[PDB]
Parts: sequence; structure tokens; C-alpha cells
Amino acid sequence: AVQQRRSSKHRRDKRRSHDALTAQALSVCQKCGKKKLFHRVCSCGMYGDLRVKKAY
Amino acid sequence: SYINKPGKTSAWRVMTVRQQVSAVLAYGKIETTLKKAKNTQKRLDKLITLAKVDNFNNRRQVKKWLLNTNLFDVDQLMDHLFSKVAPKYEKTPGGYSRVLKLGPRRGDATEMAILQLTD
Amino acid sequence: MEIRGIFGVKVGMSQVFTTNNERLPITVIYCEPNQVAGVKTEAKDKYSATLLSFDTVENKKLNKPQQGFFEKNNLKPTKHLQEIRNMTGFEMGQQITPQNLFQVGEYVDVSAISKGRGFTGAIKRWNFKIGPLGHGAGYPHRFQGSVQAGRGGASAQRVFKGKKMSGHYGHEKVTVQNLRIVGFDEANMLVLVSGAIAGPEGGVVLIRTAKKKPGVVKPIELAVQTEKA
Amino acid sequence: KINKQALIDLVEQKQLKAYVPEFSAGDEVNVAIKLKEKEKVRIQNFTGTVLRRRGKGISETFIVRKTTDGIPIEKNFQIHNPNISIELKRRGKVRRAYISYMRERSGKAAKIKER
Amino acid sequence: MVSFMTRLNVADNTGAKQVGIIKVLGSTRKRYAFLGDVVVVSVKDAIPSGMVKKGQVLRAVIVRTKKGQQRKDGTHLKFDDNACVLIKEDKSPRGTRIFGPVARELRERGYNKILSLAVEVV
RNA sequence: CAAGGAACUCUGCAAAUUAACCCCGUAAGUUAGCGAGAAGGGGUGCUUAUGUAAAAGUAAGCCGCAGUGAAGAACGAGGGG
RNA sequence: AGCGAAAUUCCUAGUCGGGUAAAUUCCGUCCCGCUUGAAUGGUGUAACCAUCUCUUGACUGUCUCGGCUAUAGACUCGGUG
RNA sequence: ACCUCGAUGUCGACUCAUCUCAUCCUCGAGCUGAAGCAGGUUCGAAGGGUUCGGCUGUUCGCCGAUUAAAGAGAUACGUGAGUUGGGUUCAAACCGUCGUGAGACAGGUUGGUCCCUAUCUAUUGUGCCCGUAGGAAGAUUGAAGAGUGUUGCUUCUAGUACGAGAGGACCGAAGCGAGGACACCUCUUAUGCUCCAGUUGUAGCGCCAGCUGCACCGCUGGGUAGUAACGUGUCUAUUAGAUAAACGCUGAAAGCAUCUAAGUGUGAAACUAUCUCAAAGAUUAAUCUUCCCAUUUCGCAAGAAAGUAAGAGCCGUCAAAGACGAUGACGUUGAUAGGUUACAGGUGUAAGCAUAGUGAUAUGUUGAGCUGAGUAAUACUAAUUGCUCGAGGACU
Repeated sequence: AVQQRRSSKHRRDKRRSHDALTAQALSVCQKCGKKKLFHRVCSCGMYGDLRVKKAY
Repeated sequence: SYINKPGKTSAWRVMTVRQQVSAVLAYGKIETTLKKAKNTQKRLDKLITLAKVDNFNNRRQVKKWLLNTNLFDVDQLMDHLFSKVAPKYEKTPGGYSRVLKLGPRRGDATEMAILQLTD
Repeated sequence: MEIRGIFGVKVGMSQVFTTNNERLPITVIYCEPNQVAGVKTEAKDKYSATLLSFDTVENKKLNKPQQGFFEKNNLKPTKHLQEIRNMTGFEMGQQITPQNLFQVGEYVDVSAISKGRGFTGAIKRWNFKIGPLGHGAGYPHRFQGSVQAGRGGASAQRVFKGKKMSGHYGHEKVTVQNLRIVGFDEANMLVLVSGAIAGPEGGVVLIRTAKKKPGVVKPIELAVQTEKA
Repeated sequence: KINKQALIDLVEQKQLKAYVPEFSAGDEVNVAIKLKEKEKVRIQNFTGTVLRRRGKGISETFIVRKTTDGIPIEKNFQIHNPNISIELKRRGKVRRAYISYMRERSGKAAKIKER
Repeated sequence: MVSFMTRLNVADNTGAKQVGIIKVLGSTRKRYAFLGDVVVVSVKDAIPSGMVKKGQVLRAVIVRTKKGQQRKDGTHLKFDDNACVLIKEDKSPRGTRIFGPVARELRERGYNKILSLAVEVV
């Protein structure tokens, strides 16, 4: 359960080729700016049509 | 292994649910983790339906799912619920509340969501 | 040989008595009259088979290629299209009934999907044996045991292909043969089978003619209760 | 597409019987059983009190215990098996349905029965 | 299941009181000892006042099983004890009288001589 | 965790029946102290009254599937060195 | 002297008697006891041993025969690393 | 005395077992000092299998019982980046001896560790980028594979052929079996830790009732869904061909004779397929069907701005799926999950009241009360007034 050698740079880069972040959805914010993310509160301290949030 | 923290247990989760439903009954809005909110929503709907019957035995039943608060004691909060919360939801079958996703938690990126009232 | 089959879903399992006072376990499968998408002749598609379209849905719940080839053959909007080899008895767009496919007491086989266990150890996967926990065993109690292939400078020093290991289990289709057909219900599109049928709720079940028992039919007995008061 | 899973009882309708008296356990009943020795149908009476009534619909099973020659005989029976005759001799008061503290008791103790 | 050298009792006046299954008759690895099985046994205890003694090896037919078994009728005949009856190298018994209930499903397997001597047959 | 009940294993490693209170009882040998808590067993709740200082205790009734009802509980016998 | 295949004995898988359907384990028996054996003490010795050991009861997931649930880890994710 | 002692984990037990036949059984067959039964010898033959206990550390070995039979040789007499440390090679102490003694005994006893986060090849399932010949959806055939390809007992023909008598068959069929694999959740068990309970004490709910916290999930009695099996169901093929050993026919060698030289066959569980399952990265990137596009005009129109209209990805409801990925259904005209309601299910007549009671208590109100998950209708809440990729045929 031990390594006999080290890991090369380029094989490590090929290993890290899979490193990628998921794509976050894009949704239009009508009443305010900064178009939001789908199934999230809108930008403007509000879900989208209903305001009940603050950025404190 | 050796000694450690027990993390979360079913009794611990149900006690947390009791505390959170007590808080939401005191206020009407709770911001928590998505999983906790969606888990507590079903029990909240059950409690609302049981309270809309307006029976003292139902008060005894709901006693075992509430945690006391200085602002709203058990009797005070129960009376408030039976007075102005219960009658509003007789016409609607279920679905007395809505959960809306907030932003993620700073510490652990937990999906925060706010559960609040609707008709 | 010529293959007679039908599609259905296991909606439960129960037991039904028979004559001479013995019971028969019963798997109940909902069936449906399939609408034949096409029959592929050896002079038409180089080998005889039948592609059946079933699990009807709405046209707005249907893909454009699907509706295009359904209207090409003047079919109904359905969900699944599956091919059964060696099928010549019927033609395109024909509703099917179980009585014309199978008899009341013959033997047929059923292909059904297994219960998906996800990641499963090789212990349950091949019914292996687990070590003890007495007289001193340490951490390994449910362990691989011996896995050495070759020692020394070069004897095997490798794990060969396809060793019986852990991995995907269930969620795949197997076939069980020599199961006695019990009865049909055309009014409600239902069928009863004996033995043990794989498949969870909403699973896939395909009844075909038994290879070992092509046309042998046995006199299955029945029990009816007329004792009410 | 439209399913109910009530077909389980729909096919079961042809086997259900309604004569069955109210009994789950704690009731002393005798069961007459018809046995064909290829002829000359004999009647075997297997008396006793029911211990368990588990199952659903046609799957309901009830266990009857007798005590003959000192040996206790426990046999599970189905509702809708043919060649069986059921009845109710006497019943008592039921505080709990499932019982297993009776599969070991001795005699000289008349079980509690109501009028 | 059933252990090796599982102890069990007698059900008739054969001069014995305690016996132990030393081998299940037939092809080994069957590791199944249910009702109606005729198995090789060794007499753990036999009263000297009786006709048999301890230690001897013979073959006995089990009559009751504390686990019981499920039947193809759908009925589940279960007993609360494990015991057997002893045969004298034949289908005839040794005890003048046979005590305890017996099953009727061994009719095709002979032993009809003992069935009438038993107190009752299921 | 059923059924066995040491059949796995050199090997009851480990788990595991028992204990707490009361009523009993207890073999052989003994260097008279033991052995021995031998072994082996049985009983333990509530209510009513009687109990004395409370009770230990007694009787009557009431329930349970259970009454050291939940926390802590003695493993045993024989032999040789 | 006493004692003895004895932790001491190669012959041995000693002999025999018992256990054991089944015992290179065990208890006593005979004494050529290769080197038992008398303050290196010989012989037994009552009770006891976190002493070695055998047979054995109750009891059991050590075995048939593993599986189930709970958490913790793992797995996934943000941070540290 | 050969690479290797700046280490080549070695005894035994369990587990993986695998391979091979110089085959033990099952099988085909030849011959016999082979009446039958029961045999013996021999060739082919690895498809499959070849028992459990007591003893010694023990594979060795002994014994007992049992099966169609209870094979043998190999892998560091395989298997400690699997377990045990059991005797054997720990210190400790001792027995007998040896040696005047440091200690030793290829004699013995008492006991006495078993460290390790997987870098690479490889392997199991598993997704990701590309591409399969304009772009997708599927339907696939199957080049090439995997699994299985065990076997006994009772009865009938049969006390029959055989044999003489006595004794006792050959085939097939029926039933009974053992074994293991796969699948299953209705019968049966086990779990069933947000199900139903009786439930003691303590501390609280200002007290009673009735509850909560903790005492293992307090204890104990059960148990829905679910999970498993100790529960249930299938399996032990058949067929065609090539055939081994072997048995042949015709037929020459060598006019006879002759299974062989040509030819013509039968024939083994071994082999090919017939059986079960997957499968085109199967670069030979295979085949088919449908769908969508060809929207002025500018380099091969080569994106020129519209870059699919087919559909898919991001996001969510989700669980049948689910390590995570992936599979699948649904996304407001939405029946996807949750909620509500109705039903079931079991737990087991709920509290309160009334009656009776001096009191533990008993009955009626009531098979009532309840229920994580079983069955289904209602949009009641969330699945958004959302985004992206996704075609102008590369060449004939």
C-alpha cells in the first residue's frame, strides 16, 4: 500500500483534466438587476416577484 | 473507533424538528438547510391540520411537539395558533406553507432555504 | 422455434390455492394489448423478428421521430419500442390477447429486471463465505481471504481478467424458465404466473415460450370457496 | 397506465369468505378439517386458542394450538383453504392481539371468558 | 438449522430417554434435519431398566421439530420440541405404545405399523 | 437474532444464562478455621386493613406477559500436578 | 528410603482399566526407571491461586449462517490540509 | 553455492481456489479364468464433483461414521501491502541431562507482538472528451465472448432376460433426493432506532389525570413498509454436426483375405453450435427506420447575422434509481415529490364522561384511538414570469 516512485507532472495534468466545476443555471431577474440562478432567490433581496429578503 | 462526536441521531433530528416548528409557530418564517426545511414542512402541515380540529386532546397531542420560549410560552403559543393561525387554512387541503431557496451557507455551502406561510 | 411473448409489469405477488388442497404462489402482472410497430421478415430485414410499440402516451408527450413513424404505420403514441426475435404470427398494428398467445396450464419463461442494489460486495453477489470473529481475528472478518495468484520472481504476479468481485448488482434483466402460467383476465388486461418473478414496482416483464417446454401443457388445478354465511 | 394495485383483491374476490367470526387471538375455537383418504372423508377437530393473526386479505394466517398427550401442537391455517370448517366456541376479553406467552403455559387455569 | 450431535428425545417406551443425531442419513453435506427425516443417531441416555443401553449407534425417525416447517398446503405445522422414535432395523417399532402426535405425510414412506399405535395422526 | 447449543477453533479467545433483597437448604473431607454464598431451589408490584418507631412482617383483594419490572450485578461441578 | 512413561521415559500412537461410535489430548495401573529419587530435599498433603490442565452442566451468532437497524468513518460538498 | 542475504516473510489452520491427467467418481467403449448380480483389465475422456467429526500446532498421520466415489501432483510444499501466532526460532521460569561453568540439548513444559493512508500495471462496476463519416432518436444482426454443461435413491415394465435352482439384469418412464447458482418477496423467521403500545423511577410540565427529558430504542409485548434468509420457485436439458477410444460396411494391398488407401457410416457428459446473458472503441467504429435542417447575401457559404425547428444539457420535484456519476418519470396546459382527503394495515376498545367500587380495579361511550414507508383522487406548496448547446452537408 506504498508507492515505489513519484508522480510525473504531465500524467498529473492528464489526471487533473477531469477537474471541472458544474454549470450554474442562468435566470432573468425582472424587477431588479443581476440576472439570478434557477431555483434561487433573485438578486434584489427577493425571490423574484416577492420581496422578503435582505443581504445583511 | 474510539470516542468521538455522535453527529446526528434520529432522536436528535426529531428534537431539532420540534425546536424549529416551535420557532416557526412563534414567528411564521424559518431560514434553515433545504433538507431540514423540507423535512419539517410535512410535520408542520400535519400539526396545522390537527390544530384546525380545535380539540383539547389535539392540544395535548401538539404539546409533545413544541419547545417553550420566553416570548411565546406553550400555552400562549398554542392559544395564538388556535386563534389566528388555524382558521385561515380550513378551505385549503394541505400546502399551507412554501419553501424558497436562499443562497448557500458560508461555512459549509449548505443549501439554505426559507420556509414561510402561504394560503 | 416460433416465439410467443407479451409485455407486462409485476404489480404484486400473492398466493392462490388449488384443488387437492395445496397452494400456489402467484405473481400478478398487468398486461396490455400491444400495437405492433413492425414485423421484420427474413426477406425484408434479413431476419424474422417483431418490433412492438407499447406503453401508450399522449402525442404531445411524444417525440417527433416517434410520431412520424407512428403515423407512417398509423399507430398510437407509445413509449417503448422493443424487438422480439423469431416472431411471425402477427402483423403491423394488431392488438394482442393472452389467450391467443398462451394456454391456461402450459410452461413459459419470463425475462424480468432484477432489484437494483447499486454497489454490492462480492459476498452477496456470488454468495461467498465470511470468516469468523472468534479465537482472534483482528479487523478482517468479512474480507477477501486469499487473493495471491503468483509469488516469487515471476509466477503470475497479476489479477487475471473478470475476477469475481464487487460492483453493480441488480437493475438488470435475467430470465427464469419452466414457470407455470396460471390464468388471464382480458377485461382488465392482467395475468397470473407461478414461482418467483423479478422486478420492482414499474418493472419490465417479458413473457415468452419456454425453450425446454415448447408446447407441453399440464392440468393446473383450481380451488374455489363456496362457504359463506 | 392508470393503476390502483387493487387488482390484488380483485382476483382475490373469488376466494374471500364472509362467515369468519370475529377472532384474532384469545378466543377458544375448534376447527373441523376434512381429510380425504382417497375416500371416506374423515373429520379432524383441532381445538384451542389462536395465538397470531398475521397477513393481509387472502394472506391472513392464524395459528391454532392444541395440547394433546402433553405435547403442544401448533398449526398455521389460512382462511380460504378448502376442506376446512371454522367455528367459534367461546371468547373472552382481549387486551392485546398478538400473544406468545400462551405457547408455554400449563393447565389447571381456565382462561378468562366473558358471557 | 441443526447442529452436529444435536440432542433429542424419544416418544415411546423403548427403554431410552436421550439420543443425539450423529449423522444425517443419505448423501452428506445435506445439512438438513427436518420432520420425517430418518437419521443415524447415537443413544446418549437409555435406562438400564429398559431394553436398550447408551452409546450404541442406530437409526431413528424424527417426529417433532422445535422449528417445524412450512407445508405445500400453505399450512405451517410447528412443534415446540425435538424428539424421535426408534425403529428396530425395519419399518416396525420397538415401543409397545407410541406417545405423542405424528404426521400423516409419511404414509408413502411406510411406517404404517406405527401410525395406528400413535395416540393420533395429523 | 430463530433452530440447534463448542458441532469453528489446540483451546467456551470473545459474547453469553446467574447475581441485588428475603425464605430455605446444603454433601464429602477436614489440620475444626473451613468447606460453602456449597450444590440445589423458591418468593420480591399495587391497593385495603393489621402491624411498631418507621417498617421488616401477616392476611384479604387488583392488574400485568412479566413486579432487583428501567441503571449495577456470583457462572457451576468433578480430577490431577 | 519413597515414588514413578511421571512437565523428567528414546522404545510410545508404553501396556491395561475408564472416557472416547471417533481422544500422538486426559485420569489411575505394571515397574529395566537409557539420566525417577531423599535439604539440588523424596513422598503425599487441608483451603487457595488474574497457576498448567482435562471431563462436564446452564448458557449462547465461536460453527450452520449471515443478515438487519442505528450512528461514526467512508461517499458527495465548502474550507484547511 | 547459480541470480538474491543495504532482507529473497518462510510451518500450520481457515478463505480463493485454479490448473493437469499419469481419471477417483459420473460417462462411452474393448477384452476376460465376464451365467446374472457382482466384477477385473484397458483406451478415450477435465463437462461436473470428489463428506464430516475426535486427537496431536498440524497439511502428515491414527480412528470413527458416511457418499456414485469420499483421487493424486503443482502454484515461495500459493495465498500475513487476508486473518491466527497455535507448536516451531523471543526474552521469563522450570523439569531430566550434559558440561566444574559461562550455557546448551536436532529433549520437553509454562505462557509470550504480527506495522502499513494503493503511486503504477492489472482487475470489478463505473461515468467523462472524441468519433463512428450532414445532426439526433432509436431498432438492432452478431465478428468476437461469459455462464451452465453435477449426480444418486425407490417403484413399473421385472423376480423378467440371465441363471436352474438359488440369486439376479440391460433401456426408458414416474416419484423421491443431495448439491450449488440465479430470482423472489405472498407463506415462515430475523431486523424493522421519528409505527402501535403496557410501561417503573427520577427530574419537570404550579398539582391530579395525562404527558415530556434520561435511565439500551429506559424495560418489556408486538409490528406497517422496507431489507435480508432459516421461508419459496427454475435449473441439472434436448437436438443436429464434428467426433475420441471403439464398433463398422464395400474394397484393394498380397485376385483370397481385408473398418483404409479412395469412399461410405455409427459412436463419449470431452468439442461445435442448439440453452441463458451482454455485446459494433467489433477502427471492419457494421446494418436498418424515422425525425430535423438547407432562410437574401461575402473567402471551399468556408457561420454570414438567425446557428435545429429534432432533441439534449444546466436547475428543480423526485426513487423505481441512487457511493458520486449514471437510469428513468415529471416539470405549471405540470399529476413529479411532498401536503390534504378517502381506503388499507397492524397496534389494539384512545382520552374524557358515566356506572360499580372504600380499593387496587372492572364495563358502556368504542374494534374504538393511532400510525416512517402500503393503495389511490385533489393541484394545496414546491418542480419559475429561466439560460445554453443543438441545422445549411463536410467529398463523390
